[PDB]
Amino acid sequence: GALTLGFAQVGAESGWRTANTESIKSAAEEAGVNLKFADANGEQEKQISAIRSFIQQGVDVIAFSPVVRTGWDAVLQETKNAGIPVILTDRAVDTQDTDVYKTFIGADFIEEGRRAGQWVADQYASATGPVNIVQLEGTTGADPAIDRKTGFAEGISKNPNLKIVASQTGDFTRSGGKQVMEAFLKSTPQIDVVFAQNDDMGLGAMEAIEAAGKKPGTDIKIVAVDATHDGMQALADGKFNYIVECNPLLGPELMDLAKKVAAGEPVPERVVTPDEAFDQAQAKAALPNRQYKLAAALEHHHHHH
Ligand SMILES: OC[C@@H](O)[C@@H]1O[C@@H](O)[C@H](O)[C@H]1O
Ligand SMILES: [Zn+2]
Ligand SMILES: [Zn+2]
Ligand SMILES: [Zn+2]
Ligand SMILES: [Zn+2]
Ligand SMILES: [Zn+2]
Ligand SMILES: [Zn+2]
Ligand SMILES: [Zn+2]
Ligand SMILES: [Zn+2]
Ligand SMILES: [Zn+2]
Repeated sequence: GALTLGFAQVGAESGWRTANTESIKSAAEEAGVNLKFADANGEQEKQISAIRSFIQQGVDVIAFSPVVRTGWDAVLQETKNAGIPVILTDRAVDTQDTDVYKTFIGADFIEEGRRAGQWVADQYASATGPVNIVQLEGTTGADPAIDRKTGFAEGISKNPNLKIVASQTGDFTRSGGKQVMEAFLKSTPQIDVVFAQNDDMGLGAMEAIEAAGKKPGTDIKIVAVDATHDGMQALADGKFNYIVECNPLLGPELMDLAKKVAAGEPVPERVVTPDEAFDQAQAKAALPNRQYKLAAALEHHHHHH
């Protein structure tokens, strides 16, 4: 007889996601929250069905990661009508209604993108010729994909030699990143750098660079967002060049907010998780007690009131 939480996950498309799923499950047990976890498997209709199912179960609070910004109108009005508060985690919505969710816990995707773009720009400062950028876009319609594109675009904007000569969705998967990169290796001859919006896509792209007998991290540079275990290991080994952290360990704050919310306590409208970036040497030093350092970084989150 404790707080009942219903979480509707996107799927398990990346390492970041699988880390997030573990953080949400583990944090619920330690907080003593009755979690009703649901895996949509990368399809919005199954997140919608899961949200509708949580109302019929009579849960105290609902939380989910909006796979894509649009198509939640009705489900959020059903929750507002049912009186179940809503918390958005790691992805935002595009809603035409007033007070449909309590707060959004996530990172500043535009700055994750800007920081990545400004690194490419800082590296190719003395370039006397053009520098060819390739871009592996995340799931079409997802809040981080749009924002990271817009951000990266701005970081690049202050250097005319940088040109995104190609850009295409890789669905935030390793397989998806491989396909699009092998397809780019055909269509584009000169590729200086690839900007993966999720290091799983950049890992698939790294396999495709190796498969086409080219040295990733030397011949073609890779810069990605997330800083997963595998992503961070590649950077530490020299296969990647720059990584911008997106912290998956929301579990603990998601519970704290779920309890505050459920008891009618005001919570800030935004909870922005921090970010940092690593070159190769930094990746080496950052790998050791990683999950402790990440949990420490989240306690330094900030609000927008
Ligand atoms: O907040 C970001 C999160 O929603 C994104 O989802 C994951 O697909 C991807 O790796 C990650 O960047
Ligand atoms: Zn576990
Ligand atoms: Zn409406
Ligand atoms: Zn308001
Ligand atoms: Zn956004
Ligand atoms: Zn691992
Ligand atoms: Zn960190
Ligand atoms: Zn706080
Ligand atoms: Zn505050
Ligand atoms: Zn801020």
